[PDB]
Order: sequence, then C-alpha cells, then structure tokens
Amino acid sequence: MEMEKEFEQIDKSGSWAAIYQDIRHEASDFPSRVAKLPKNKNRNRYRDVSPFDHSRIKLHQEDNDYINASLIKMEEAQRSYILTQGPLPNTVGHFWEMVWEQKSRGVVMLNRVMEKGSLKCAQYWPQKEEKEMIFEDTNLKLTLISEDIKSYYTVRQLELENLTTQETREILHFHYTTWPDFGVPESPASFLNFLFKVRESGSLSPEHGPVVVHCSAGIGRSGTFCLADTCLLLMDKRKDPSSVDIKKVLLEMRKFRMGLIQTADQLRFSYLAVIEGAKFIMGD
Ligand SMILES: c1csc(-c2ncc[nH]2)c1
Repeated sequence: MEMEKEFEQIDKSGSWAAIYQDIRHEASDFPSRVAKLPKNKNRNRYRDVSPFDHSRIKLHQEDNDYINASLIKMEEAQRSYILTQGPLPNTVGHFWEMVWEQKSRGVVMLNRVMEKGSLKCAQYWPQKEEKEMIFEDTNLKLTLISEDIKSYYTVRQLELENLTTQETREILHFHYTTWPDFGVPESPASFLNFLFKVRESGSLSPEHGPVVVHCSAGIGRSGTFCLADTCLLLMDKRKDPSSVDIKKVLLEMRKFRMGLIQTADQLRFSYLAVIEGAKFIMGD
C-alpha cells in the first residue's frame, strides 16, 4: 500500500502495536559473540543491545578492537551510517578513535547528557574553547572551535588532532536537544529541519566516511533518523515514489543492527516524518 493512506488505515484501526510486533518477529537474528566476551563487559551500556559480528566497527588496535557500533550500508540509496551507543566513561577515547579511523565528518547526537534524572552518556566533547580534552589511551586531542545554539538544536565545530602524526581534521557536531524525556515529538517539523541541516553540511555525502549517529542505546531515536533519511532519498531516486515501503526499509536496516525503532510510537513518528518530508522536498 502507499504510505499516507496505510497510515490513516492504521490510525483508524488502532493497530500500531500489532504492526510493530510483526516487524520484531521478522527481524534478522545474527551472532554478536565479540560483544559478549567477558573482557568487553564495561564497553557495553546495555546488556541487551549489542552489535552483530558481521557489521561491527573494528578499532585499529591489536589489544582490543571492540566498540559497540555498527555499519548500516544501504545499497540502493547509496548511503551509509555508523550507529553507536552514547559513549561511556571508559569508551570516550575509543569513540573518537573510531571517528578518526572511519574518516567521518559529522557526529549526530539525539539525546541530552542527563534525561529523566539519570546520566544517558558521558560528557565526551569540550564545553569551552580554552579547555581542550586529551584522550591519552588513544592519543587524540579535541578542541571546541565554535558553537551555535538554536531553539531546537545546537551545532558545534570541533578540531580533532591525531597526536601521533600531528594531522588535524574538522568535525561537525549536530545536537538535537529537544526530544522529550517521554514519548515522541508531537510534530516532525523540527526533526526534519534538523535532518536537512545535517544534509546541507556535507556530513552524509560520499566524499566523507559514514556519519556517526547516537542516542543512549543507539537503536531508537538513532533508528528514526536514518530510516527517515533513507526513505526520503529513495523517493527522490525512483520513478514511482509511492513504491517506497517503510517497513521493508526498516527490516533491511535491522540486518545490520538489532532493535532499530524501539516502540510503536517511534514507528508511527517515522511514518509521519517521511510523509511530511516528502511534501517539502517538492517540489513544494
Ligand atoms: C553503564 C554501563 S558501564 C557504565 C560505567 N562505566 C564506567 C562508569 N560507568 C555505565
């Protein structure tokens, strides 16, 4: 079925939970043996969220190459994404090592450091220009260059230096600051505006490594971001845009990381975002 009328048909029939459970039942199951080794227990935030072995990102290190991060490679859309958990106190150096080694331009952060009165990820970037961060375990230096605070999101320019080689690179940090502590946003308009700002920066383009996107676990909000981006790109590429099937795209993405889209409310929000976004693209 088309999307917008399938949407109304699920609303009127109140069957979002059943649609979402079908997706959960059909989703791929692949091994995640490296994630479960005892030496990696303090590298995982949640015991039930792990990268599959076949798609995990490997650190270029001979001691321990593990990070909780996955490469989502979308063949028809010609887009790739790295989805990862919010960094832990003992993985901030690994996080920036990955950014460096994978040649990423942008980092997309969809959570606040504290939500619901608990810490959801480490403070992994510097908050003042004159107070830079040094990660001694991976030999990197990170400096805040500029910060632009808007009503729904903040953009930061960061400099990452590999202290071994003295090479430097500019990284863009796109921080969506207004996702509510409970539920999903009432309108997708600010989330779509944010997605378009990431696109306009070059951070999603083929001349760079894959964008790094995270929330707390790296499957829920993060899944919503890449699902909406990929669906909109396919609708631009194909002769028949109504042939884009959001459930099939989601199942394709779940071949690369488990658990993408965590609730039926997040599924409904993803439909809403793609529907509204397809009108603004045109050509409107
Ligand atoms: C959650 C999982 S591991 C962890 C941690 N590591 C160090 C401090 N807190 C928090």
